[PDB]
Amino acid sequence: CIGYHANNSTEQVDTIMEKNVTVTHAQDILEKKHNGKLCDLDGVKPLILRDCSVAGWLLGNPMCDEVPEWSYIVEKANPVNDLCYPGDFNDYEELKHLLSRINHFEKIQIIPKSSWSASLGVSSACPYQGKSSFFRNVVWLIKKNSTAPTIKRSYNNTNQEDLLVLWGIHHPNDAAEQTKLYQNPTTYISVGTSTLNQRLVPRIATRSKVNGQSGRMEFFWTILKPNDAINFESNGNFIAPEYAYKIVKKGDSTIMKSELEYGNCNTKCQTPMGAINSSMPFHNIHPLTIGECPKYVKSNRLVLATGLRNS
Amino acid sequence: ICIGYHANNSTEQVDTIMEKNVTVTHAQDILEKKHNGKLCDLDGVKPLILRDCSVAGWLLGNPMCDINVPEWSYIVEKANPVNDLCYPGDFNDYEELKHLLSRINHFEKIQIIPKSSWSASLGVSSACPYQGKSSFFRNVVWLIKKNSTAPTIKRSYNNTNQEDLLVLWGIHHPNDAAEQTKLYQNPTTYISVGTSTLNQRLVPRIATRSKVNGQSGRMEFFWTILKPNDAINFESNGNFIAPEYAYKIVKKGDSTIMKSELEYGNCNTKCQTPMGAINSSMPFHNIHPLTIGECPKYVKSNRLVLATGLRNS
Amino acid sequence: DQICIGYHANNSTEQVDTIMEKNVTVTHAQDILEKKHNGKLCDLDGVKPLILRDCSVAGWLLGNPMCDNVPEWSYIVEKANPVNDLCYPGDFNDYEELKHLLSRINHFEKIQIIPKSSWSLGVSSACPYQGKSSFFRNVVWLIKKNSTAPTIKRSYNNTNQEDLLVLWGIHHPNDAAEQTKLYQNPTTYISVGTSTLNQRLVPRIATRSKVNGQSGRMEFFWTILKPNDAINFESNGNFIAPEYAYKIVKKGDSTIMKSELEYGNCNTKCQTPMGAINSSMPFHNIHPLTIGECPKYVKSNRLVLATGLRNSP
Amino acid sequence: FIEGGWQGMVDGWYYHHSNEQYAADKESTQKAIDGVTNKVNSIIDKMNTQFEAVGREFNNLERRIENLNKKMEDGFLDVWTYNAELLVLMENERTLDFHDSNVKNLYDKVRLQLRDNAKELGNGCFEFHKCDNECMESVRNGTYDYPQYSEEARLKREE
Amino acid sequence: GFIEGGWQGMVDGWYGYHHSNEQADKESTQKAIDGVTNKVNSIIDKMNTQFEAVGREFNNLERRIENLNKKMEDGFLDVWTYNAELLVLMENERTLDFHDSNVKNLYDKVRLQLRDNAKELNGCFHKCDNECMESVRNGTYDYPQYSEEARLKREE
Amino acid sequence: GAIAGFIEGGWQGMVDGWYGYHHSNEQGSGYAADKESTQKAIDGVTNKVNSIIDKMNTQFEAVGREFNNLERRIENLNKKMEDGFLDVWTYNAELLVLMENERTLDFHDSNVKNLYDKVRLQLRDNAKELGNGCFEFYHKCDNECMESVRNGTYDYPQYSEEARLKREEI
Ligand SMILES: *[C@@H]1O[C@H](CO)[C@@H](O[C@@H]2O[C@H](CO)[C@@H](O[C@@H]3O[C@H](CO)[C@@H](O)[C@H](O)[C@@H]3O)[C@H](O)[C@H]2NC(C)=O)[C@H](O)[C@H]1NC(C)=O
Ligand SMILES: *[C@@H]1O[C@H](CO)[C@@H](O[C@@H]2O[C@H](CO)[C@@H](O)[C@H](O)[C@H]2NC(C)=O)[C@H](O)[C@H]1NC(C)=O
Ligand SMILES: *[C@@H]1O[C@H](CO)[C@@H](O[C@@H]2O[C@H](CO)[C@@H](O)[C@H](O)[C@H]2NC(C)=O)[C@H](O)[C@H]1NC(C)=O
Ligand SMILES: *[C@@H]1O[C@H](CO)[C@@H](O[C@@H]2O[C@H](CO)[C@@H](O)[C@H](O)[C@H]2NC(C)=O)[C@H](O)[C@H]1NC(C)=O
Ligand SMILES: *[C@@H]1O[C@H](CO)[C@@H](O)[C@H](O)[C@H]1NC(C)=O
Ligand SMILES: *[C@@H]1O[C@H](CO)[C@@H](O)[C@H](O)[C@H]1NC(C)=O
Repeated sequence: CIGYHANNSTEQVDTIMEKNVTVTHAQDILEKKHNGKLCDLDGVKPLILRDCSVAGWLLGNPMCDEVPEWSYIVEKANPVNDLCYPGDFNDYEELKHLLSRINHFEKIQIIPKSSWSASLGVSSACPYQGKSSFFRNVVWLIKKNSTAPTIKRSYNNTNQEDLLVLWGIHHPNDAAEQTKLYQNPTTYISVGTSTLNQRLVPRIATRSKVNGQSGRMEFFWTILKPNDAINFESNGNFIAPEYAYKIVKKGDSTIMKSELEYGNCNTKCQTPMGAINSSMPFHNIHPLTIGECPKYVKSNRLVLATGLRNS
Repeated sequence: ICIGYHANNSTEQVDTIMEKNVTVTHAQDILEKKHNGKLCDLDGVKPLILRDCSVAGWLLGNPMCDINVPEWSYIVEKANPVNDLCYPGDFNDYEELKHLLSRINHFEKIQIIPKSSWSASLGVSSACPYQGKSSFFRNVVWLIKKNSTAPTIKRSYNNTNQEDLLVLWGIHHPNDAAEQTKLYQNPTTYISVGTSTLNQRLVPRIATRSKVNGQSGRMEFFWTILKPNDAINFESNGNFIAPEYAYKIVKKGDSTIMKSELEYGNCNTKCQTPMGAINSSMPFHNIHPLTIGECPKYVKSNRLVLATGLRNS
Repeated sequence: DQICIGYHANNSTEQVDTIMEKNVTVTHAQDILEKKHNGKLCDLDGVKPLILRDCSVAGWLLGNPMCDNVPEWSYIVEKANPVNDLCYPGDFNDYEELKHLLSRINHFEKIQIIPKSSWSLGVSSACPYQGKSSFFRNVVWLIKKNSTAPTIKRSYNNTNQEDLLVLWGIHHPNDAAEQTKLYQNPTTYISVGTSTLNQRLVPRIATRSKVNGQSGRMEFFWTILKPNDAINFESNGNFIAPEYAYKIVKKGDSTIMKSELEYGNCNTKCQTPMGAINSSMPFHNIHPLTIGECPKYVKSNRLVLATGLRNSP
Repeated sequence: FIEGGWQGMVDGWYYHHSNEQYAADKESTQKAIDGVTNKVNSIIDKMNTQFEAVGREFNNLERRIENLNKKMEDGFLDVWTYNAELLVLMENERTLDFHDSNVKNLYDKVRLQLRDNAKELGNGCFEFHKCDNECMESVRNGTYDYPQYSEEARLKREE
Repeated sequence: GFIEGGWQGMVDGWYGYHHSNEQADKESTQKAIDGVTNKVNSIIDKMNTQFEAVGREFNNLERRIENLNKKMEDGFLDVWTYNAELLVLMENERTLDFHDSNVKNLYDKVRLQLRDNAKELNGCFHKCDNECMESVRNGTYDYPQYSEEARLKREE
Repeated sequence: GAIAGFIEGGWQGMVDGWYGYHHSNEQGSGYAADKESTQKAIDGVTNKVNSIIDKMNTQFEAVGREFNNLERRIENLNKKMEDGFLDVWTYNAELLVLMENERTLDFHDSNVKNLYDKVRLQLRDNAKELGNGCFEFYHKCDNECMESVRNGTYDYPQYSEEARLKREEI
């Protein structure tokens, strides 16, 4: 006699012409398993913000605590500590994308608080030590001696790397609040760079209180080339920089939204439900992945028939 | 005993990766090619159709544009609507506003601040004639000065409704500096609109322009979505086009703006095409690229016939 | 007497791969993956490409003294880093949209609309022509004449049959001293008019870094003047005015190409920054950035079918 | 070897007997109809359809983004058109070769049934001993008994 | 086809012989394992090309681009699902037909060896011992040896 | 499965076509390829290569990087679909080659056995299945006799008695 193998096999596969078939041995090509925790991407730990936005951690929000390299960034769905003093960030998403993967990141003091001496400024909206405070990395310039003058200061990048500068303007609630803070009625901020040429003006408008504050503060940013110089000149609505960040950019990634927490591991593929360790060509874990991953498919079973049919 | 296979008087032909033109017993085409040439609903939801009006002309109270549809799946406007802004101007973030309104679960116009409380005097132009006698946009008010000066208008609307509320307002850009003093006494003017989200201050731009609808001056419009418990604050010196009506909005899905010249027919479909809807279980079609809804995949081919029976000679 | 049945066999070395068997020797095999290119830029459908050897689109569009006539092109090529961009530093508003619109042009013709004699004129050493400082050729730098800067009001009307592309700019001096020296009035405005366009530009006096020995800036703008529409200029005194325009006819679109190679009198259907492609094949692996009707880009080295039977030599 | 097929056979897709006294095989045809029904059904039902909206929503100063939406609409068209065309050509060959298979598998279902009790003529036909209409239902059933008619074949073969 | 059910008692390999005497074919089994293992690997390895991926980064006033990103993401999920599901359905049948051909070709590899020395009976075929059935497996079986022994018991 | 089967080797001396016969006669020994089967297969494989190339649709695309530094999110979006389409096309083409390479080599296996059965069914007991894909005639057969095995016009009852008698000689 001439025959073929047969065993007690329960795995079932499907044929383009047969609905339901039993088979000796079957192999699955659809990865359905994850480890449920974040890992490193190609051996690089990611930058995780527990309850902090990219703007809250970049600026000096006291709620967030004070790493030179990360493959990607994780922040919660809605971080509870964005801007303690309400406002908006200009080109915030392009800045986030720019910072999603950084090879070298280092905070540097460029123009200390000592050099700003118009006086500083503080609000109860940003509590640091139970007492009213402001952002750690930027300074709020308020008039001193009841006379606001012109503030002219410049910084020149002397480092071998690019550095990122942040600054902003304060939009007071009414015309009276400005004169109290900034004696000049009409006021400007002029920032100068070989690339950048902008001039900011406050916009007095009645607004609703956010975090007990009706005024707003709007931030801007540029990249200062290794031998260029940035020039500030303000009649007195200035939120001036005190710290900067040396940046070495070698690759790009994205910002990841996940409520998970870190586990000491490593992976080639990341998922907000946990990293993946698979060489298979397909998966149905999540669409939002970072790194080299299998292709996302909407299916439950992708099983081939390695052995002959058995009944 | 002989053994043979079937054969019938069939001229239907299919093609094969190694043979072409095979006369076959039975054939089935999986490429959809037929459409009913009329606008149908979407899963039981009617569409918002504008015969000769654009979204900007329909949203603002353009006198020519007509219609309280509380729910729609998508929006149809013809190729070049003839009723946009009766007074020439621009609409800020106009395309993003249209994409938002393409699918709205609930729509209801609300009066926020009436014309009586703004008694500055109301403004009217010949560019927006209602019935030969000149009028203006019916949903917004053109605030022109009264007597000798333009006293600062301070008006705010705290939203107390349960839904998100869409506000529209605008600024008038006069032709020359002489026209502004005539309409708004102050030469330097501003419009400040405040919101927990929005922080805006407008300044008119005086420039010599060509006549459009007999008008050299322009009017630029803006918009925000006022959150349920939020308040919007208006403070203007003149050049102000003030909101009289707003819209409560419930947002539950997205769609697109469709370009088609057809009109509505009492039918229902799962896939819509600017040349007519489709009722197909097929996996492929070749009608039109611009489709809305769950549709077969668009393919450039005329015949996609599988072979179901054995070949015939 | 005997009869034997067999198959062909020849001295063949070409191999193919089977989904179940690897490295199978074959009688005859054909390749369907294009790996060949000729290494020189060509035309697309016989229409030449606009090639700028050492100039950017803005440097060539404006009258850069360092930049060196073509009425029609299919696409544009520029080097990786042109050394003749803007001699006097500055920006170009909507520069990428302007480049994409000029990528494929049906008709292109420089036209004088408002000559130098009608407009006094300014020069800077950042734009050298022949040792002596010069300026952009297609635009005019308006400096104050007789120490007092008055208002300029000049309107040109498009009388040609095609759309024409107007260019203009504004000058941002370093400090308030350089303005008064060049432009007498302390506060300046520039207003440009069109049935579509309404803008009013105010210079930005700010301390900046030297670029080509220049801390000042010049920022350029552009619109498309519809056939019977006219453009109107009104400037306080920071004006960089157009002297030449460009009649354009827009019928197709391509992209801006980056390569260091030059032209040869050849033709092709598909273009590549490493050399054209003459292929009927369905796939290729030359370069991702392609222009034209091309095969699909594939990351592989071999796509060889088996045209003959398996051979054992 | 079976040329032209039987046009007088309408009972189904797949015996013909010239006896002294067409009946299609019910099992081999219905199992074939089940398969081809499953192929067309699996080709259609495996498609995944989602709600999508296409509208050309970008203005004249957003043409670069408009060109990007073009390149992907054009990319997906080229993918589906090439896949749908080649899938038909590949599966149509499989279907017709599958029918050549079912015809031959039935030819061997009868050939191995009656071995040295008949002669392979060459048109898909055999010539038997004698066999009646109730004997050929036994050939169709699969219930054909070899040892009953073995001696009659061994004797009429030496003639 | 003819050989029904297979053998539960065969553990040597996939294709094999059964001998009922008075006292598996690894060649066909080895070629089959190499062919199917190559099919699984190529379905996994020919798609090995993979690069970086990202998520979503568009604000509320950039929802048209967000919808464009949705169009391409949902478009590729539709392509990869339809290809993979059909690739599995198509290659599974070709795998089952591949086993049908191997068994019948192994049936003819024995059928061509002995012609009139035996009677075609279920895929089962003089006296033959345990050393005699090495010749059936190897492909090295001798026909003229037992020719007359069959010619004489055939006419009995 | 005949190529890897009983007809182990391919006749390296046959150039007329792909599939053919070889006759050993006292009058001569030579090859003669079956042009009917070869031309059906030569047209058959060419139909497959052409349909792979012709069913492709190309509609002109201009692929270039036109986004600046403050548009890197859109730049990454274009990258996702550029890289996504390279993955779709590379995988489909590589597997299409492998799948159709097998269907070509098995198309040659089937054409050989169908032609082997074409001769086997034609002459039944007038020859013996040797096992090499060859048949040895029970009767004598000259050069003109072997048109009929090639043509298909072979008369079995002509030489049957010569086969029935030269077989009982034992
Ligand atoms: C927009 O309109 C809403 C409706 O009035 C305003 O919300 C209300 O604000 C007042 C004062 O800020 C709240 O008053 C209080 O209730 C709490 C208990 O819940 C009590 O402790 C306080 O003494 C006071 O009586 C009121 O609850 C609140 N309503 C809601 C629904 O939150 C809102 O302030 C207006 N927005 C602005 C900025 O004008
Ligand atoms: C397949 O055969 C058909 C006819 O045998 C060819 O098509 C005809 O084409 C002409 C020109 O368009 C039409 O007028 C006829 O109506 C068509 N007849 C039919 C029945 O199709 C077709 O070109 C052939 N295909 C190939 C690839 O050769
Ligand atoms: C930024 O700082 C660098 C360092 O001094 C300045 O670069 C110098 O520029 C002068 C004149 O252009 C040269 O003579 C020096 O050789 C330069 N030094 C180096 C190290 O290159 C630069 O000018 C400063 N930038 C600005 C605009 O102030
Ligand atoms: C641009 O020039 C054209 C040609 O003079 C002007 O078009 C004409 O306007 C006059 C008076 O308004 C009419 O009598 C002509 O019939 C118009 N010609 C056409 C072809 O329509 C046009 O008005 C000028 N444009 C501007 C903005 O001044
Ligand atoms: C296949 O059979 C299993 C049990 O026999 C059942 O769960 C499943 O629904 C069947 N599939 C189909 C499509 O009938
Ligand atoms: C196939 O052949 C190529 C060269 O002939 C060689 O690189 C490769 O290693 C071979 N593969 C195997 C599995 O032998």
